[PDB]
Amino acid sequence: EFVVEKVLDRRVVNGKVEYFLKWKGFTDADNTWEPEENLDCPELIEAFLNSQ
Amino acid sequence: KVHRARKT
Repeated sequence: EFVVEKVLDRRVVNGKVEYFLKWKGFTDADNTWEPEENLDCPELIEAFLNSQ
Repeated sequence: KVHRARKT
């Protein structure tokens, strides 16, 4: 596990929710798409988006 | 807080 600096985007890949992460102290070239279950709290992203 | 996640 690595510290997440920011969540940049969200996509659904055959039912499966993934998010585009910037990792803290790594450049954008290192950004990755991660399945939701790789995050400690994906609910915070969902709650943020579903409230608009 | 500070969050962490598994990287692929």
